[PDB]
Amino acid sequence: DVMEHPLVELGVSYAALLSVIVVVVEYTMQLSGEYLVRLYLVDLILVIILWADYAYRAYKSGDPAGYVKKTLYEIPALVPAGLLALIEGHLAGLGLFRLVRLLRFLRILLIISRGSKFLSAIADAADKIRFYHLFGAVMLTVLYGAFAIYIVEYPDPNSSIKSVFDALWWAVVTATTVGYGDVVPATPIGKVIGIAVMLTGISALTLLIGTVSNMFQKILV
Amino acid sequence: DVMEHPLVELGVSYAALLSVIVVVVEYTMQLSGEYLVRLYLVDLILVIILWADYAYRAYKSGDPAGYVKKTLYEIPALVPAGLLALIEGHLAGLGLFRLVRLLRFLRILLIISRGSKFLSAIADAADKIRFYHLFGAVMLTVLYGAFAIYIVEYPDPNSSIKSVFDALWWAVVTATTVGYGDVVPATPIGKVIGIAVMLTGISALTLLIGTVSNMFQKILV
Amino acid sequence: DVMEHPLVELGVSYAALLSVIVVVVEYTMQLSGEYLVRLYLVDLILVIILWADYAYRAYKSGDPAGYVKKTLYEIPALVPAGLLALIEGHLAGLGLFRLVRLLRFLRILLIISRGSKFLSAIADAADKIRFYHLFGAVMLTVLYGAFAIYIVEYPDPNSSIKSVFDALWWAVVTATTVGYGDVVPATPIGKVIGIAVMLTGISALTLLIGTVSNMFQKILV
Amino acid sequence: DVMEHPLVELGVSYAALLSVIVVVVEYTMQLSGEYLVRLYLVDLILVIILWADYAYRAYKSGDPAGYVKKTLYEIPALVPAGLLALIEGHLAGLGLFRLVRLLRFLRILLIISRGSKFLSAIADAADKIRFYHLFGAVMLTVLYGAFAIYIVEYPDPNSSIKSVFDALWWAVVTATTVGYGDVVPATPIGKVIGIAVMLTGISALTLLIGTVSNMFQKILV
Repeated sequence: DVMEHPLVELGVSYAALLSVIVVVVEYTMQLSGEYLVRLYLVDLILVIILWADYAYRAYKSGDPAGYVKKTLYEIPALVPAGLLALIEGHLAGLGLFRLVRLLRFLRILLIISRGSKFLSAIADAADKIRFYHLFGAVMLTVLYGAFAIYIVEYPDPNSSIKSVFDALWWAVVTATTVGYGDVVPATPIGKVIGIAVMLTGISALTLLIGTVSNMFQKILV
Repeated sequence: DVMEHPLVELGVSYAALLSVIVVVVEYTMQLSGEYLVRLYLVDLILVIILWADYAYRAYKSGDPAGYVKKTLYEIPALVPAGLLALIEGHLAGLGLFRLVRLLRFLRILLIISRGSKFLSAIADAADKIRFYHLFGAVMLTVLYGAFAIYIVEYPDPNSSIKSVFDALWWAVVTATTVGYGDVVPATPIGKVIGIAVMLTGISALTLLIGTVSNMFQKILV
Repeated sequence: DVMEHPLVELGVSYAALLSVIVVVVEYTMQLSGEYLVRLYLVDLILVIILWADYAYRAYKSGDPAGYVKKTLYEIPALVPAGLLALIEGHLAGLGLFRLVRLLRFLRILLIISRGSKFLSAIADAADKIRFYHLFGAVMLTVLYGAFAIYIVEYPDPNSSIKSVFDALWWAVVTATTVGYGDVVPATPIGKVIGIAVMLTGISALTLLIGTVSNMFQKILV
Repeated sequence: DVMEHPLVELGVSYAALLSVIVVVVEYTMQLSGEYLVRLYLVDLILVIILWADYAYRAYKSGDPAGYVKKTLYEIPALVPAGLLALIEGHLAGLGLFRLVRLLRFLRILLIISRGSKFLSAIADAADKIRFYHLFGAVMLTVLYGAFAIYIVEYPDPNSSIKSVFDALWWAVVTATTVGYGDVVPATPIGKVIGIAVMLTGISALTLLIGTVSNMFQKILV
């Protein structure tokens, strides 16, 4: 009786995407420390989910020593930026330029690690059983991308989307292929996730068409 | 020869949704009394429909005493706010703070009552016979949501949609998935009903696709 | 070897719709006489098509005296406003108020006549043979509505669409369900024809879906 | 082992469309010489592809003397404007008005030549084997039109789209039938290619619907 429901690997893919989101977060412009470390808070939240999923990777014991070793390949993902940047500030208090460059290379390594973890999660999700389950899965991906746009922009200045729930607004707008126009990312990676959510609303529409053909052949009954 | 046509339970669902609309209406910002009591007028109009539907619930006689008793559960819905707020003003003339709080709790109870009545109407509509009847039913829901947006915004200030028929305009815009952009709720619950009308235009599109497959298999003939 | 191609009754429906357009034209605000009589020119153009179609109604001879009599019911349609308003100005030079009111009633009668002629043309088009012919017919209706929006707005002031080809632009925008937003009628009957073109682009989309199912069952081959 | 993959004739159609694009480029307003000759650079790039494709037309030898002769009909396409306009400037240094008119007629001839080459490439693409290959082909046409809008506007002033990747942005917007509204050609031939990309996103949607029916009949399995 553990986390193995379809919704489980759903949340798995979700957390992987969110780790990619944190990756995006790490490199950024010069930002306000308050919302910066707020993002850090959300990132530590996600590292908790990292703990959970990588725990489920093993059987909660160390006897899978081989996967433990492969976990070492992907434990850089589990490494938290909240701690990394703080130790960075400590070193700055010490005065270690080359060590700061070393930590930057470490940041890039963690980046690539979380990206590969994303690859893994997306593959396993692609190997899910029920394509009827897509009914939920799509909406799930949708609200996810909503949260993700929120992440990237809610602290981002001059976005005009600084309020929260409006994330859901513009999101469903997109998923519904509206384009009300008063709200849009207007930032490069914002528009990247825009590509994401656009193909997403596409897929949603497609699922709707599939449900249409379903209801057709069934109103035949 | 009574009200039992499919259009009847249609108007039933319609009135239930509109009661939810009035519920929304009750709590609001500080508003102009004129349009406020205009909303009250429309609400009394709807209470007339409440009278009609709850009359049809019984056989116009009191022998269904059990449903009469269950009507007592849902007669708070039939209670009019036009009268409630006026008796509230009377009590204010009297100076009864705690009694005003009591009437506020009464308002919340009426809220929940009308919500449950909505639940009932939506279930019974979900148990309707002809899914071909959806052809009309969708357009009906559409023009309804049009009227509802009108309700929430036509008196609402700075909406830029203060004119009437423009309700129909933005509505069909949505149902047609246009998003002309010059017109949008820009209010929280306005955007909520926006979610509503958006999934609604979605459903409309879906019905259109179903008609497409129909016309396809029939041009095969 | 006369005008009996499907494209013929196509242009028939087209001219009927355009007569309705002229009807719209007649009543209007106080307008610039130049573009006013330019509309009059286009209207006389259409009355030529009225001559053509009502000629085709008979066999170019008067032996169909009964349809000649029924043509008298619908010859008010053939009556030109270019001549009517000019005789109106003549009477104004004479000073005949009540006769001007009489001519206004005459205008209303011509209105209703052209409306019924529209009814006839639309019925006969509804009785067309090939629903494959819809492939063209839809695009035809589309470019028509384009021209019609042009009619109503190109002279209409402050529309921001005073340029010509932009009619085609906003039209295809609609038919493609774009809503670029920089261009919109912003006038009551403009938005009416907007409803028209919106359901039109809907129908276009539907035809596209039908072609989709066609190409599907044929790529099966 | 030569260029004969489906992607090959894909790039063929692509280069033909781009030659049409250069044709558009040639006649234009008075423009900044820097971006002007930048367009010239891209055009010489395309003339290299002209060399490649017309080489593949023969077997890299002159024994197909007949097609060599027909290549003479279409070698004006291979003629570069980068060289033509430069020789034009040389003649201007000489003072040869009538010869400049002659070169203008030559420009028109090259125009028509590249147009016919486009006709040829589009026909041969229409005779492609796999309509499953459309899955890629559509996206390919899409990103092409993206690049093309970029060509026509990125140097074009006051477009508000002077930045590069935003080409991809507005493109996918269109292909996804969004219309975010902050970005649009607002130029005549810009809107022409807009028609192009609009019917293109239409076709994309249609392909998506086909994939929908596919996934439907396969989830039946």
